[PDB]
Amino acid sequence: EAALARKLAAEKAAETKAAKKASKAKVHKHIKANLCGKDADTTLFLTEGDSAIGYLIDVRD
Amino acid sequence: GNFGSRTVQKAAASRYIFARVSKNFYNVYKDTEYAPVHQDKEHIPPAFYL
DNA sequence: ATATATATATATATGTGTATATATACACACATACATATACATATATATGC
DNA sequence: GCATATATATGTATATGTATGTGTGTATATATACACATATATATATATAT
Repeated sequence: EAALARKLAAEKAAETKAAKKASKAKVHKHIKANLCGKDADTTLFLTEGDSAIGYLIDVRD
Repeated sequence: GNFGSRTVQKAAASRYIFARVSKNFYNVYKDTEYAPVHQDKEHIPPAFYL
């Protein structure tokens, strides 16, 4: 019990770059626009189903 | 239907997809009644085609 | 002065739909890389040598 | 005061040996989370009353 609590205290307080505001940039499935985040006419597409992901990237802006 | 592109590789499920024989089959495959019939009786296709 | 009678929105659950995902064996015979270390050359320097 | 010499320390560049593939689909199965409603049920919260 003291050993498992010691390993919890050991690998709990570690690591660097603790800047947690976006662990993953957008979503894996998300198509991030090039002028996203800044002032433009930047338009998001909320499609249904990941099998629709074909041809979305190809002829979008 | 949707068949993907160069940029995506995982094809979708069967539920949106229609298919039919192409003409290029008929360009390169002909005379298929002479195909060598397979040694198993319930192997209803032959060994191979022409 | 708390025991209990009682009332009422919690938990499946049914079937229909509509959509996801995931652990593995297969094997070459390379592909890219992951560090990696390691031995050796040479530089400078400084402290010995004179 | 100055030759010098060699020693070792760190670049460095390659050559080792591994390590991770995933390849690219076939193949095997399984899991997931929601919307549509009444019908009970249950369990515990409040009143009261002596």
